[PDB]
This record gives sequence, structure tokens and C-alpha cells, in this order.
Amino acid sequence: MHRTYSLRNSRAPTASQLQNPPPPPSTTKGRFFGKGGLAYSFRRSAAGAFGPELSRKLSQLVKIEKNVLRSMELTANERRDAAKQLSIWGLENDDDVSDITDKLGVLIYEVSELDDQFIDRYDQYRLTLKSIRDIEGSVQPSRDRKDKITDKIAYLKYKDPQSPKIEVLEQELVRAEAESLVAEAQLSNITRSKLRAAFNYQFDSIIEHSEKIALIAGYGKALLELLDDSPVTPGETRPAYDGYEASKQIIIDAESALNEWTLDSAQVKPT
Amino acid sequence: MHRTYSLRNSRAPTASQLQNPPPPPSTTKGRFFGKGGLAYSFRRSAAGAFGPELSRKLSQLVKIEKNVLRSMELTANERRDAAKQLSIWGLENDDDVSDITDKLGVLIYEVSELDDQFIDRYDQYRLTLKSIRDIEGSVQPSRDRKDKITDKIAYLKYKDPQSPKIEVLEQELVRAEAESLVAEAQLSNITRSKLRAAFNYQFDSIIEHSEKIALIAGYGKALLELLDDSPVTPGETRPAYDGYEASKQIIIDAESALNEWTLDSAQVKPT
Amino acid sequence: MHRTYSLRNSRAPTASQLQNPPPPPSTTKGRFFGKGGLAYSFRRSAAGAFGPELSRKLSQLVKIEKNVLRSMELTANERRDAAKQLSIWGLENDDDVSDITDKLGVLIYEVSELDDQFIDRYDQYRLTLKSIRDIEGSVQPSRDRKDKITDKIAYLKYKDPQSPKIEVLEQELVRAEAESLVAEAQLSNITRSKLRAAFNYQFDSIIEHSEKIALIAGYGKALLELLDDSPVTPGETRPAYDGYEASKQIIIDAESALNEWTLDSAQVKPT
Amino acid sequence: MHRTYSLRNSRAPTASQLQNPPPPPSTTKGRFFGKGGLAYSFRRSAAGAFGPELSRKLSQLVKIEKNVLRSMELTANERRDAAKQLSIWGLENDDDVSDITDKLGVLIYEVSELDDQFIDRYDQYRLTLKSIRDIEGSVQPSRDRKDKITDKIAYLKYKDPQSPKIEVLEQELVRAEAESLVAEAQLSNITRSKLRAAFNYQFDSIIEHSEKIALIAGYGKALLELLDDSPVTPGETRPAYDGYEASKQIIIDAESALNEWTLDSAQVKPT
Repeated sequence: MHRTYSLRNSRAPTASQLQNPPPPPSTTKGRFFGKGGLAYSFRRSAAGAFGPELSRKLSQLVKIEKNVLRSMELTANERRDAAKQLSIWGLENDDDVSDITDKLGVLIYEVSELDDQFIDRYDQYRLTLKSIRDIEGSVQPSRDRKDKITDKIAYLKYKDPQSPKIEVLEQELVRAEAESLVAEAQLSNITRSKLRAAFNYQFDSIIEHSEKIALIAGYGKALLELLDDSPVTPGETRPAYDGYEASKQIIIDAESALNEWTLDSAQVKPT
Repeated sequence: MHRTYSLRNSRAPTASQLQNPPPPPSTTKGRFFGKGGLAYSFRRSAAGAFGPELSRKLSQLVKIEKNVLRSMELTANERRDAAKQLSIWGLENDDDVSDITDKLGVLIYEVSELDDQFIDRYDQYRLTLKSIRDIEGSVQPSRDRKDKITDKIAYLKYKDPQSPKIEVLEQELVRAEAESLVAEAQLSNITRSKLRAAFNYQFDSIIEHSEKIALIAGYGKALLELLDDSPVTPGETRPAYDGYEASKQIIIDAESALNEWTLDSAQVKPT
Repeated sequence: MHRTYSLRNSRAPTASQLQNPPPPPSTTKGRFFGKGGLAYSFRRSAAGAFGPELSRKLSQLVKIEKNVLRSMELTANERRDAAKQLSIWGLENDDDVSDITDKLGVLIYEVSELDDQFIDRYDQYRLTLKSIRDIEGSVQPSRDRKDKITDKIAYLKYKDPQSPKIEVLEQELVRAEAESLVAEAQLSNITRSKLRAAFNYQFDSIIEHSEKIALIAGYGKALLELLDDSPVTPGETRPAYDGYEASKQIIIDAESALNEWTLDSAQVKPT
Repeated sequence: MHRTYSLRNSRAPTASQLQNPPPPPSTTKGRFFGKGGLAYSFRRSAAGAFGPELSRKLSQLVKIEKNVLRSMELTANERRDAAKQLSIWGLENDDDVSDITDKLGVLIYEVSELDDQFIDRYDQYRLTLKSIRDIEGSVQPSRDRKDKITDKIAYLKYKDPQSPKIEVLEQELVRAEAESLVAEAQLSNITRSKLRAAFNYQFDSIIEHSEKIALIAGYGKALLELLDDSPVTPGETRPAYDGYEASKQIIIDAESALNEWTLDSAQVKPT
């Protein structure tokens, strides 16, 4: 949607893009459907199946959100595995390198834990959407019966103008219309309420998790200053790294700001 | 790591947790290994295989990062699919609901695009780690040959104290020691440089993407105020929604702040 | 490109769309490639063939423009055939209907003649683009030879640092570089000149033809007022149509404004 | 719990660890369950069996404490056997070596006797916990009957709103609620009292036994100064050891301080 007014689907570069040019496209693009294969697309296909034809789209969205959740669960546990592997690799290295890589590993572990909490809040969002899907599916048969009744009464009117069955189904249809009006009014109310609440909670969760992980990334950037990037000539060895206390103080302050973080202290501000 | 001083692996609740209690654990936990099956664990197993035994851990980390990248690619394209499906579902709904859900869909599309950019920067990180892995693997055979030579010269010294072969291999080993000292000095220098640069770039990328997505979430929260959550009684219909201009102004301001965003204008601040 | 900021390729409705809703999509969409079949796509395929690899895109554009011209020629002659058929159909009808349909037929004939003139100016545009394509194709072998020479001199430098052939090809390459600089400077100049002139002439031609056909359509709309749309009851016949003089005066004034039309009298004005 | 803020379960080294590096892990780790086999795990399994489902955890803890007591009894008698064996081995050795090893053996015998006294106090602790377990098990059926009665009255309310049985069980349930409130109040009081008293007595016993054994270890360290560690050249024999009186005085003073030890004279002081 950010594409410029040209013939190319090229997004307009932001100030960050001008500051640092965008990198080349990733080489990880594999020759695959990109939906987890037929095994993971079985759920997607089953979403588009014999349903109430009304919550079909909503049920499909819910099951797609379940796929989202499964993928995020896959990238959280295996990311914390990556952090563990990074610490294991940094075990046998320079003392400053080992300390700094262990601190980066623990920061990534914090990242994975926040991802898991975001996953739980995502499941709350998905459960609210499941509730709205189920109430919509329960309210659909009312309108289905309404459509069937109006079609049958139209056919009966075609057959003759004085069948008692005609008047009886008209009398039942005036009841069905009122019940369907009430059902659709409450359906609109519940859909609006669930939609607003679920998406407000979802956006609050994502902004909280994202600003928290950004607060973590800033602390990690500050921590990365401890190691010295000055190259050392072959032969003599550089002085030993004694910044253990500084790194521990940095991680302590990061923990303190992490625990102190609250919705009131949301330094992110729109304009 | 955030667990309290008890016998349970229960993290200390932050101020957000006190404000709103944590949700129950997700029900999406499936009975599976959680590593993409044996097909996706084949790469992990092949990482732990006949290698230079030094970059084995680093190569394993690189391939794990590739799995991270593949999972993120899976959750980006399929998340934008979820946004498209959400817009399709909101097609047939209330005018305010349709407009607001289309705007949420476009915000999620922005989220997916930022995820793709983060994936490209992640691939830059992974390529830098590939470079460091390859230089470490190229420098390992020096120390391997050193170990073999010292073992053989020890055995030859055991056999006799005056073999010419002994003195010749000692003379070659004093050269190998100097070349290995130079190789290890440059190895330490290149590892420190690549590590610092790659992880500083990675943390800058993640903080940029995260604060940007948080800036997006805040704008979405402000946008969600447009719809009215007041329930409507059955019968009469609420007044029509004319806040199209307000929503378009909100999205225009979001685009303006998106393009204006720069590293200098990083309102996230550590302490 | 006019699509709104949503997930749909739906263009933003203009004031005309609000005034009158857009019609449903045309039912003439056939199950075909839409490029005139393989017979008409043979030229397109031959455009992408063994060429100078530089004017390949420009030659493809020229041949596509030739297809444009052929299609326009098809719709001009056969449109004037449609006008003739309309007059033939209106031969046996009411006197007012016959006169008005003959006048509409002659207006459509004027439309077809203006289309033919637009086709001739289009051929002028295509010939200018053919000229620019041919000069670009003639200038490409200079850079092709430059690339070949630099590759060969790089290989020769690899072989040895003192071959006389090396210095001779360097001396010829410094000449080739100067001639290629001159060739590219004149190529840029001629491309800019031809591009600006051809497209300015093309846009002047299209605005002239379009505003002329619009001036024709307005006169036709004024002429359509002559016939009476008031329904007539069965039985008695409505009074005879005597507006022959009015229709002839309208067509005379249309001819006068047609001949008087000039680029100076271009009442279309941008802002 | 003492692990640092890293990815490893490595405890933070104390000042003693810096003074002397920690030894390598023990080689006595056998390939076994570590719970005394299935014979000693039969009691543990029987703890988790058909019980009042409330004191199940407490009964399991009590039986685990019994296993603790049995293991300590095993290591006390067999440790005093080790001391006897040490004296037997030192029977045929140097006079100073024989005397010093006999004194170490008697110190270890004192250690075993203090261990036996600690075992008796441990049994006092276990008996207090048995008492609290038994009162909790006796109070559980009250709440079990309460739950059964409320379930049955809910079902009866489902069946009809006017069964006399309903009102009779409500009248009995208001009595059961009051008796359960009294039972839970006295249960909380007795649990708090028994818990505080038993664990205060247990901690006093362990600090007394530990500081006593430390007072013993210090005296043994002072006693070890009697023997001479200076190596003797082959040939002539070092002067005979006449420090029998010094060793007897040391053991006499150790006995005097042992008998004089009291809770008031607890030189161990927290801060």
C-alpha cells in the first residue's frame, strides 16, 4: 500500500531508507507454497467446507490465526534454542566476548519469554474471535430459515391465492421476521463489542510487547559498548576485561526498568 | 531468568501483570517436537556432522538462524494473507465496521511489510555470521595441524632423542606456532569486529522495526475510537457513520509519521 | 493506481461515480489470451529474440505500438461500418427517427475520420520511436565491443604483465572509451530530444482529437433534443416532424466549429 | 537458585570459591534412580495412593523425611564404622601417626554421636509433621462431605424447586458450613502452630549440631599441628614423638568446651 505513484510495486522509501539503503532480498525464499505444505493447508481447506456459509470467512480467519499462533510458537521456542546455542558457542572465546555473548543470549531469552506472553494474549484474541464466530454461526440458521420460508410462501402464492397453508406460513413468517430483527440487532451489538474489545486488547498487547522489546534492544545496544573493537596486533595480548561489574549493573538496570514498566509509563507517543 | 527466589519457574510479575492478570497458557500446544518435524530437523542434524569441529557450533547456530528466518517468512506472508481475509470478511458488514476493519487490515499489511524488511536485515545478520563461521572454519586446520605435529614429535621424541626427522619437525613446528599465533590474533580481531558490527546492526534493526510497529499500534488504537461501542436497541437504526474523513486523516498522519521516522527521532529512551 | 488505501484494487470513485453509479463489468470478456492469439503474438515473441539486447525493450515497445495501431485501424473502419449499418437500419423508421439516426451516423463517421487522423499521428509517433530504437541499436555494439575488450585485457593481464598485445589493446581501449563516451553523450541527447518531441506531439494529437470528439459529442447531445420522447397513445398519429431545418443548421454549425477549431482555440484548460 | 544471570545453571562463586577453586564433580555418580531402588520407592509410591487427597502431599513429605532419616542412620553407623576402621589401620604406623589418627577417629566418633542426636531431633520434627498430617487428614472429610452435599443439593434444585429433601439438606448444609468454618479456623491455627514450632526446633537443632561439629573440626585442625610434615631423609630416624600430653590436653579442652556449650554461648551470629 506504501507503493509510489508509478507502475512498480515499490514502496516509497522512508527517512530510514535514505539514511541506510535497503538490503537485497532474502535468499531464504524456497520453492514451496509457503503455507506449511498440504498438512498445514488441510485446516485451511477444511475451513472452506460445509459450514453455515456465514461464519465460513470468520472460521477461516480463526483457523488462519491458529496457523499464525503455531508459527509464532515455532519461532519462539526455537529462537530460545538459538540463544542457548549462542551461549554455548561463546563458552570458548575471549572473556569479554564470552560475557557479552552470554548477556546477548539472556536478552534473547527475555525476547522469547515476551514472545510467549504475546502468544498467550494472541490466544485471548483468537478465543474472542472464536466466540464471535460461534454466535454468528448460531444466528445464521435464523436467516436461513427465513429465506427458505419466504421462497416456499412465494411458490405457494404462485400455486393459488387462498391455501390455508399460505396464511399459516405468513403468520409464522411475521414471527420469524421479528425474531430475526432481534437476532440481527443483538448480532450487530455483540460483533461490534467483541471486535472493539478484542482488537483494542490485541493492539495494547502488541504495543506493550513491542515497546518492551525495543526497550530491551536499546539496553542491548548500550551494553554492546563494553567490548573494544580496536584491533590488536599479533603477538602481545590486550589488557584483560574487567567490565563485569558494568555489565551486571546494565542488566540490573534493565531488569529494574522491565519490572517498573507499566501502561502509564508508555513513552511511545503518537501524533 | 526472571523467575523469583522460589522452587517454581515462575517469573516475577511486572507492573503490567499487576495491572492486568496474565492470561491462561495457550491451547495451541500440539503433541509434536516443535522443530518442524524430521524434515526441518534434518538441517539441524547435518549441522552436527563431519565438520572442522570448531565452527560446528557456529554453523549450527547459523542453520538455526536460517530456521528462524524460514519461520518468520512463513508468519509474514501468511499474516498478510490473514489481513486480506479480514478485509474480505469485513466487506459485508456495517459501513463503520467495514471501514475500520479495512484500516486494521492495511495496518496489518504494513506490519507484514516491516516484518519482511526485518527479515532482510536478519539475513544480513545471518550472512555476517556465515562469514565469521567460514573464517573460523578456515583457521581451524592450522591448529589441527599444530596438534597433529606436536603429537607426532612427542612420539618421535619417545622413540629416540636424535632422529633428524625430530629436529626437522621441530623447525617446522616453530614456524607453525608463529603462523598459528598470527592466525589466532587475526581470528580474535575478526570475530570481535564481526560480532560487534552484526549484533549492533541487528539490535538497531530490531529496535527500529519494533518502535515502528509500536508507533503503528498506537495509531491503530487512536483509530479504533472512531466506531461507537454503544449498543443499539432492536428496531430503529443508528445514524450513519460519516467519519470517513477522520479515518483518512488518521491514516495520512500515520503515513507522514512513518516516512518522517528516523534514527535521530527515536523517542524510545533507555535509563 | 487510483485504488484507495485498502486491500482491494478498487479505484476511488470520482464525483461522476457518485453522480451516477458505475455499471457492472462488461460481459464481452472472452476465454482468450487477449493478445490476438498466437498469430498476433508471433510479433511480440520475435521482439524478444536475438537482438542487440539494448533496444530489445524499445523494439518490443515499437512492435506493441504496431499492434495498438492495427487494433485501432480495426476499430475505426469497422466502426464506420457500424455507422453505415445504423443509417441502413434507420432507413425504414419514423421521419424524425430516420433523420436523427442519419445525423448520428454522420457524426460517427466524423468520429471514424478523426480516429484515422489520430492513427496517422500515432504512426508518426511510432516512426519517431523506430528512429530512436534504431540509433540505440546502432550505438549498442560500441559498448559490446568495449565490454569484450576489457574482459580480454583482464584475462591477458592475468596471463602475464608484459605482453605487447596487452599494451596494444589498452591503447585501443583508451580510444574505444573516448568514442563510447561521445556515443553515449550523443545517444542521451538524441534520446531526450526524440522522446520529448515525439511524446509532446503525441499528447498534442490526442488532446486535439479528444477535445474535437468531445465537441462533436456535445453537438450530438444538443441535436438529440430535436426528437420528442413523449409517448403517443395507440390510434391517432403525432404531428409530423418539421425540424429538418433545425437539424441541418445544427450540423452546419458543427461543421463551422469543426473547421474553425485550432490549437489557439483550445477551450480545455488544466489547473 | 544461586545461579548467575546467564543461560547456565552455574552458581555464583563465593569468596571461598575464589580463594580455592571448586573441585571437579564426584566420580561416585552411579547409573541408578538415586532413590534407593524400587524397594525404597515403594513407600514413595504408596504415599501417592488412595488417601484423603488433602494430606497426600503432607504424607508424601513425611515418608520422604522417613527416607531422609533412614539414609542418615545408614551414614551415621557406617561412618562410625569408618572411624573404627581408621583406628585399626593406624594401629600399625608411626607413634605420632597412630596417636593423631586415633584422635581423629575419636573425633569422628563424636561426629557420629552428634549425628545420632540430630537424627533423634529429626524424628521429633517428623513426628510433629505426622501430627499435623493426621489432623489435616481428619479435617478433610468435613469439606469432602460439604462438596458432596452442595453437589447433591444443586442437582435436587435442578430437579424441582420444592422438594422437602432440598430444604432439609439446605438446613443440614448451613450446619455443615459452620462446622467446616470452625474446623478450617482450628486447622489453620494448628497448622501454623505446629509448623512454626517444629521448624524452629528443627533449625535450632541443626544450628546446634552444625556449630558443635564445626567447633569439633576447629579443634581437630588445631590438633593436626602436632605431627611434623617435614620429610626425613632415608637412613637415620627422626626424634621420637613426645606430644602425648599436648594431644591429651587438646582433647580434654575439646571435651570441656563440648560440655560447656549452650544455646546462650552460641558464638555464631547472623547479620
